[PDB]
Amino acid sequence: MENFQKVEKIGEGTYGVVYKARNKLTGEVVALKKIRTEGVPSTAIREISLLKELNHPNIVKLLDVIHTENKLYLVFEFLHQDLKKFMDASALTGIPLPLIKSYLFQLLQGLAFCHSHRVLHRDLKPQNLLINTEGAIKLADFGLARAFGVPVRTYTHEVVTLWYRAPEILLGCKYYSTAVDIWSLGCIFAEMVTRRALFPGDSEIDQLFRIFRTLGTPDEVVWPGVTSMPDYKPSFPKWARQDFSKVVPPLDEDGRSLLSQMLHYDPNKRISAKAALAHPFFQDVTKPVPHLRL
Ligand SMILES: Nc1nc(N)nc(-c2ccccc2O)n1
Repeated sequence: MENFQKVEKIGEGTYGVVYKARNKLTGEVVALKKIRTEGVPSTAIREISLLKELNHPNIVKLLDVIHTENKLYLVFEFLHQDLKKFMDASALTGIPLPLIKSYLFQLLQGLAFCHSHRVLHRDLKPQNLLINTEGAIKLADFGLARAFGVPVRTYTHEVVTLWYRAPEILLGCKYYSTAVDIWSLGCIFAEMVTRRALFPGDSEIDQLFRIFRTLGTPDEVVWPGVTSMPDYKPSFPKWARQDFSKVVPPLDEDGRSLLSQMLHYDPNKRISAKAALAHPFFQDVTKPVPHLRL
């Protein structure tokens, strides 16, 4: 659009490509997400438009929902770096625990906020978590899955990230809950700590089995109703559960306890964002300044 002097493409998401752009007139720098065709659901436009009203320090502000020329663009406030890039940049030394704690605490505040407003993310991953020089971290692209639905393949063909998908989704549950976001965040927490993805599945079944090999194959005792899930198969191998001390070393017991509650199989037992904020792990939380190289 001629309203911008486009700076560059900065990444690609499940629901569309993201660009950095500068308003030729206002000079404002923003993130522009181009949503990908038939007739563009009218239901979704109003739903996504309602997200412009969300205001929280830990949620990337949705400035505008542009529906012109029969195209859909989301205009977001711009942050300079995503968590995936920061984790890669911090891979040699690791992100200091106080910063990991600060980021997790903030992310839980953002999730607690969205969930209380009946907004789910459903596709949380390091790539859509953004950070700034002031130590803040924010979640972007909330409520897109509920509004549009869910693709399967990108026009550019990009290996969809299954690494952060909750088990109930992988087992074919049709009715997601806020618990799926807690699961994704738990996976991200683990990754910040170990500097390695927790469950790096290559396929949907490999993703599920990686979860099973670590947390044990779920059964009716730990997850009532699991054997009746749409894609559950009695033929699934039965793996014994591992110890978290082996999963996220050298995280302390407060952190392991919190992570274990975020990774409960049963969405109904999985800790809520609000309850997580009260966990002892956050007793000494602070807000450190990250070492950001832009
Ligand atoms: N890959 C990526 N990189 C930066 N620096 N920002 C974003 C971004 C994505 C959505 C909303 C706001 C944003 O800054 N996305």
